[PDB]
This record gives sequence, structure tokens and C-alpha cells, in this order.
Amino acid sequence: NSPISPIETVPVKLKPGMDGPKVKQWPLTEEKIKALVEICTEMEKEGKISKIGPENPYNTPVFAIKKKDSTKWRKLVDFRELNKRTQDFWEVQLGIPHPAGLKKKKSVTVLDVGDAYFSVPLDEDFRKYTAFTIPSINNETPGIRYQYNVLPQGWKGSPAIFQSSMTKILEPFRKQNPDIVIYQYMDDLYVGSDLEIGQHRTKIEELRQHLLRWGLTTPDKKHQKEPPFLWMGYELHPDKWTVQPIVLPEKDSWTVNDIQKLVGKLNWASQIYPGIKVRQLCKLLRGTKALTEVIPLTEEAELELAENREILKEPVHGVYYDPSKDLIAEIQKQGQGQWTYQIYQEPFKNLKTGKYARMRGAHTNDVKQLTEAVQKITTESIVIWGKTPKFKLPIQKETWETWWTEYWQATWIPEWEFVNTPPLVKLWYQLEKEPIVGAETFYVDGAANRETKLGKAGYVTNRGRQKVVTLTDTTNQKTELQAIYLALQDSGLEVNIVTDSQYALGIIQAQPDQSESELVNQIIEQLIKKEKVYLAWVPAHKGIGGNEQVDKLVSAGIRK
Amino acid sequence: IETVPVKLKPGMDGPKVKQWPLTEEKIKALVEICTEMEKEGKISKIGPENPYNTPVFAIKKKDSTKWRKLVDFRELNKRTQDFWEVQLGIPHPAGLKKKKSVTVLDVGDAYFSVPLDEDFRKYTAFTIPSINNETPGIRYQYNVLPQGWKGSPAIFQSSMTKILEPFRKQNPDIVIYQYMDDLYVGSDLEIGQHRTKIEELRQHLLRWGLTWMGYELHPDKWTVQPIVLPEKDSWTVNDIQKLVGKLNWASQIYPGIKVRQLCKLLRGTKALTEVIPLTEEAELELAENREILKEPVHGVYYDPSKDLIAEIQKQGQGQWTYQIYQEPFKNLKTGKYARTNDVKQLTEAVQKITTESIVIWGKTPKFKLPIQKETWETWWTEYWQATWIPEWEFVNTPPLVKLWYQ
Ligand SMILES: N#Cc1cc(Cl)cc(Oc2c(Cl)ccc(CNC(=O)c3[nH]c(CO)nc3Cl)c2F)c1
Repeated sequence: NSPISPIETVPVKLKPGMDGPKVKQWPLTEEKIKALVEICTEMEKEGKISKIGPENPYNTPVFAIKKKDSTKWRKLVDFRELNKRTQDFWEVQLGIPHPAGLKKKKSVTVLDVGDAYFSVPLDEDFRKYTAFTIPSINNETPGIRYQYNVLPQGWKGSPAIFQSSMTKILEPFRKQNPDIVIYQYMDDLYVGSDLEIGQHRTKIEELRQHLLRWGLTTPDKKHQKEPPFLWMGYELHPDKWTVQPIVLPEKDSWTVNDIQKLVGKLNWASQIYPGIKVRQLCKLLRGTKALTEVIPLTEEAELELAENREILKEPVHGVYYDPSKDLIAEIQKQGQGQWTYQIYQEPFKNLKTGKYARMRGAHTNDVKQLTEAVQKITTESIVIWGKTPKFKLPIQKETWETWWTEYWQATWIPEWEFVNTPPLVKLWYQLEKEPIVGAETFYVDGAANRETKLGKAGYVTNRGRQKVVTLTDTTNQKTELQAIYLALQDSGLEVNIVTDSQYALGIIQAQPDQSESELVNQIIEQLIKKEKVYLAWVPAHKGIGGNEQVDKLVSAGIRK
Repeated sequence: IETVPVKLKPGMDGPKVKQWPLTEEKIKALVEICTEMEKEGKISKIGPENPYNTPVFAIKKKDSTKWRKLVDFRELNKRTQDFWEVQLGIPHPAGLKKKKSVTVLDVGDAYFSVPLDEDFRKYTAFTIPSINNETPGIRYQYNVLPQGWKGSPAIFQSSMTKILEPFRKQNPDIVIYQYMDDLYVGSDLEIGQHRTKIEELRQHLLRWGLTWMGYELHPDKWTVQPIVLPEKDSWTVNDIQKLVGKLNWASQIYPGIKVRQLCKLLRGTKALTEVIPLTEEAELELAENREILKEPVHGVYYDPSKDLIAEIQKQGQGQWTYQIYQEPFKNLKTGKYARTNDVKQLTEAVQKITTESIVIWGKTPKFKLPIQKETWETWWTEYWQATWIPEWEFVNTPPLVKLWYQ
């Protein structure tokens, strides 16, 4: 049948301290035992396997299967035990190539290697462990036994050793053809050059022949696939690329399974269709689940899905990369902590788009989110193109400088420019750096009991006001945020607040504009309405005047 | 030379650490470097049957334009600690921190002459990646002692002693310490003389085939950062509160700090702006605290069986404060670094602090770094110039700890 490469074999070992597999073969039907003899004979002739006697003590089970409306039999070997015992190998491919990172080429050819694994030898010292046995009719006589001389299907080392082999075989060609691009992916090779079609169709052949001289067979000009190439969920045309067509189902009733698959089809679409959202659709899945159970769509979810259909209405495409030009990345806020971005080299011809719509922690603001989004896009660009883009961001240079210079975490956006595409990222309040003369100084505190969970939150002020609200099923943290919230409602537009909660202070000093906490979100509304808030901290239980008095009020029937 | 066998710990296996994405600039720089190293037999390509990996980066050597290869052997260093710390440990001299000037010489080239035990070589595997996963990306392992591996100078220790025997005999008041790829040379000499002795040392080294801080370090010009307390003509309720808070947290470190009188001044429910004249008792209580803060901490000592931690705080205006300790609030050292961008500055502080840490204890500390993991991990290599890498983790450590130190 087909060649096996003369390439040097990769030494292979079992995991230290483990002997090979010795799994018992289970008896099979005559039908199967016949199918298997027919197959293994045919394989032996071709060099893939060899007969070996009962000297070899190892065994892996074997099986034959034939589909319902069919007549070809297939052999299945169950390498689970040998795989447990085979060494770990180096991970095949760190990632998979993005279309947007491909450089356009005048002519491009796809070459699948035929029967890749069977075209490569296996380390002789290791073959013995690949032993299997076709058994006799009702297991009377000892079975016929074999071992592989090539890479077996489903064995742990085949993918890696194959790639390794193809790499070594390609090295020379590459050195003597530096202007030719050869992508390696699984059995495939994608070959692109800027040469004129005549010289391209020549060079392809030298490759096919170079490959054949190492036992690797490939399809000839007649059998070679044509543009556009369908590949890994993409369409690859001669000067553009897109995702393969997206069919958004129309349903009376939506199941978890229907929504799960929809989110995915959209998430996949988001890499070239700008503006795709999935927040409201994802919210639905945040529950006990049950694939076949119907979830009725909410209004927000229907508005979101409808908007997505509109975007997907007419097809959209992305250009290929051009390493002479720079990369420009633009980001826009879609609201709800959803961010959308586009990357182009010439405006507005996108290489790709994407979305960031994440929640790092519990309390956050847009300035922080935009930084994260920038950070994410920057890693993405280093992976795809090998350089970082120039950014264009909806934030005043002024707003940015104020934030970073005063914030406590180190932070750093690389070269960027402001672009006035509303909504703009701003900070919605700032806290005073100095106490406010002629403003009521509230001293606030909260206390919760750990057994009962019954809390109290309140204040005492220098104008002699006081309040104490009682809370049920609460915690120390929540009472201390209630305490600040009371002080904000009851005070007027200017106010100083003293607290003994580093927890509250820390949250509130980071200038959040959104939270998972409802109480924080209320405290936020208030801080915006105010004109001046100063917020200081004193240590608790030190008899600091003001603090001590609200401490007595909130401790009443809660703690000693 | 006959190769020294290196036994990895029982139980532990070699590093399996993913490579952080590199830019084209650095990938091309690495492909050039690794090509030469292959020709010179220092590294050899490896097959897929080597499952191990350690990350690699490219930097520019301190104030230079050529690229240098920097392997991150942090995992491999943890997993081979018995070899380099116990079995062949290089002892740290306490003299070094006392000397007037200390000079740091790179001596990493020394190691490329000594072959590495063939059974260990697989644990030094690393990868040059490719852009957009075009190619599977090039895989090497080391044949000679690699730079960055704490085992290397441990092995080379006996060769380094021969190299330096004449110089030491001729200069018995000069202290020389090897830490990883660098030599630390300390003298009390006049700086002109010091530099003459360094050039002399360069020449000894040259005969064995070996070509955030200033030129030299000045350890004896390192002293503490007292936690300082403001001095004012007029004090407010707020100022006192801030002072009591500051004093309060200080008292966990310094025993004897007292605020009883100070608190008495705030009795009531007073407006923050209202001024409050100090009583004789309190002013004396403050003065007493102020005395305690200028002086060193009693009871706090370096324990060689414990890791060193370093915390750093961003003070604004290009200012960064930092503390080194082993048990929280038992500070072994405190300091300040000054004057670009947040990341560039922060990496400068880390290297500076690490260096002092090598000088004082022969150990780098684990940093608690106030920054987003990803931001740090993208950028740090842009301004890094050291041959080593300390351990770091990331924290969101506000708020007044910032104000408590500057
Ligand atoms: N199947 C498949 C497949 C998958 C990948 Cl990741 C790449 C691939 O080949 C390409 C290579 Cl090697 C380089 C660039 C592109 C982008 N497309 C072209 O340049 C291109 N040119 C032409 C005719 O000039 N058709 C196509 Cl498609 C390529 F498409 C083919």
C-alpha cells in the first residue's frame, strides 16, 4: 500500500517504575475475528504491523466495528492502559493560527498528508508494548499476535512524534526557500508564496517530491482543494476572510441546549462582526440548568438577540495582515460593563474585531475596565502579529492622568490617543483630600452578632444628631456599609464621614461606578449627588471621641 | 571536565512551564542567539520526547544595545534546592554589607565552558515560539552549565576559587561573593583604588577566557527610613486622628508606642476642622513616641531558614516605599526608591531591592507587587536588566499603609 518514512525514530519510554500493559483480550464473534484477520494480514503486508509470538508478554485489547448500513470493517485498539504508562510528551501546538494574522499571498496550496501516522515508524525498543491479540473461535487455541512498526491511532505519542517528524523533514526545504511560507497543522500543510503561478506550481512539486523522498504522500494538482478554503470555522478567500455562515435558529421555546449553542455561535461571530453582545443571553444560563428544560426569554434578551440578528443580517469580512503598516486598535463602551473593539491597519478595514465584557472582582469602574480591555487586546496582538497596536480610546488624556497618578496600583497603557466616540469614560465623583469646614461631621459604625445575624448601623454627628437602624440577617461588613449609607442620605451636599472600617474605605476610595453589591450601588448614587465628601478612618476600640459614642449605640444588644 | 551528577529531589519532577508570548523583535533576536549557541555546542535541538519546558526572554544588558538571552529557571531552581543550597551551598559573608563600595561583575560566560551532566540536560529544555503559531517553534536543551540556574555557580564554585586564589591572597581585606551569574566585590578602599582593584580582578578573570543603581554600590551609606511624624504649629481633630491612626499601626512594629493622652484630646464628637491645642502631657507623649521611631527595632533578626518577603507601596510623584521582612511587622529593612511610567519604575525598584537583598543576606525576596498580573507579565521584560528573576505574586493592598510610610 503506502510508504513508511526512513526518518530516524524518536526514542520513547514508559513512565519511570511502570512496566508495559498486560490487559486480557476478551472473546469475539467469528464475524469480528474474521474481519480482524483480513485487516491485519493486509496491514502486515504493508509493513504497518508484524507477527510476534508469545515470548512478548504485553497485551492491549482489540475490537472490530461495522456501521449499520455498511460493509467495511474497522479495527479498534484500546490503548488506555499503554497511554497511562507512556511518558508525557511535549505539547503539540501552543495555539492555532488566526486568519487575521495571515499575510496575503499571490498563490496558496493545501497539502494533506495521507495516512499520516502510518507513514512514520515507531521506536523499535518500544514496539513490544504495542502488542495485541486476535483471539481464536471460543478462545480454544492461542490467538494470533501482532505489534505496530508505525505510529498507532489513539496512542498518546503519535500526534507529537508526527509533528516532530514533519518538522525535521521540512527543515532543509525551508532553508533553501526562505520566501515560501509553510504552516503546519495536524496532517496538513498550507503553502503560500508570492511567486508567479508557473513557478509556484513548480515549487509545490519539489516539495511534494521532497516529501515523497521521506515517505510522505500528498494530493496532486488535480486533487488539491480550491479557494475559498473552509477551515476550522473560517472562510479563507484570496484577499479577505470571515467566519463560516452563522444560522441563528428561530424558536417558539428555547432550551438551555439551544441557548448554550447560540451564545457559542455568537461568541464565534464576535471576532469579525462588530458590536455582538451576549450578556443578557448569558444571564439566563446562570442557574440550576437542565439541557432540555425551556427557559423563556426576557425582554432584554429578546432585544439583545434581535440586535444581534440585525448585525448578522449582511455578511462582513476581514482583511489580512500587512507587516509594513501599524496596527490600530479602537475600543468602545457598549454599557453594562461590555466593551467592543476593532483592529485595523487602514481605516476602517478591520483585520478583526472582538469583545471584552468581564467583571474583575466585585467593585469596579470604567477606567479600570478600559485598562483591562486594553491589556487583553495587547496580549492578543502579541500572539497574532508579534507587535502591540497603537490604541484609540474614549477617555480624555486628562481623565487618565488624574486616575493613575492618584491610584495605588501600578498601571500603564502604551501609546494611545483620545477619540470622541460617546459614551466617554469618566469618573463620576472624587473624594476630598481635606476636611470640609462648615460641614457636618458624621461618625459612623456598624455591628453584627455572629450567632443571630442581627445587626445595627448608625451615626453620631458633631451637631448632636444621632440615628440607629436595625438590620436582620446581616454581617459586620454589610452593617459598616449601611452605616455609611445612612450618613449619606441624612446629610446634605457637603459632609465629612469618619469610619473604623478599612473594608468600606478601600471600596469607596477606588471610586467605583458599579458593584455586585446593592448597598454599594446605593452608596454610589449618593456620592454622585453630593458636592463634597471627605472620608477619614480612625482605628476602632481606641476611645477616639465620636467613634466611641456610635460604637456604644450600635453595640447595644449586639456585642459586649 | 568530568561532569558533576545532579540528583533532582525525590517526588518532584522537572519544570513544565508555559512560554509567555514574545514579540517578533525578541523572537528574531533569540533565533540569532540560539543559532550561534548551537554552532558553539552549548545547546542542542531536542525532540518531542522531552516533556519539560522553561520560559525564555530577551533583554538589553544594563545600559546597552545588544540583546541578551534570559532563561527563567525559577521552577527548576525550586526543584533542585537540595543540590544548590545544601549539597553545594555557597556561603554568604556578613562583611559585604559593611564595605564602603561593592562592585557587581557579570561572570556568566564562565559557565559555558563546563559541560552539564547528560542525565540532567533534559530539565533545561526551552522553546523559541513563533508568530501566530505559524511553525511549531524551536526546541533546545543545554549541554553546558546554563546562566540563571542556581546550580551553575554551585558547580563552578571550585573553579572560581582557583581563579580567585591569587587575588584574595594579595588583597585580604577585599570580600568577593558569587551570587548566580554575578560576582560581588567589596572594599574599604578609596574609590580610585577600588576601581583599580576591579580592573586588576578583570585581568585575572580574563586569563580564564572571560571578557536604579550607579557603577558601584555603597552599602555603608544605607540606613533606615524612620516612620516620621509631622510637626505643626496648629493641630486639628483630623490631624490628631491621622496621627493616632499612624501611631496606632506603628505600635504593632515598635513596642512602647503610646496614644492614651492623644486620644484624651478628641473626647466628645468634634468637627474635623476644629483646632485642638496640645496639653503638656500629650506633647511629651508625642516626643516619647518620636524618640522610639528614630531608633532600630528590638527583637527582630534574620532567620536563614525563612523566605524573605518584600512589600512595595506606590507613593505617587515617582516615589515608592518598601519593606523587607520574614514575619509580618518584624521588618528587617525599610526603604524608599525615587524617580518613565509605573511599570518601568516598579521594575527598577524590584531590581534595586533584590540587589540589596543579595548583598545583605545572599537571598532574593518574594515580592508582593501592587499591579495587575497581566500588565506586569507583558511589560516587565521591556525594562528588566538583571540576570536573575525574583519570585513575585500580586496584590491589591491599599489603603493607609501607603500614608503610614511616607
Ligand atoms: N485550509 C486551509 C488553510 C489554513 C491556513 Cl491557517 C492557511 C492557509 O493558507 C494561507 C496561507 Cl499559507 C497564507 C495566507 C492565506 C490567506 N489567503 C491567501 O493568501 C490566499 N491567496 C489566494 C490566491 O492568491 N487564495 C488565498 Cl485563500 C492563506 F489562506 C490555508
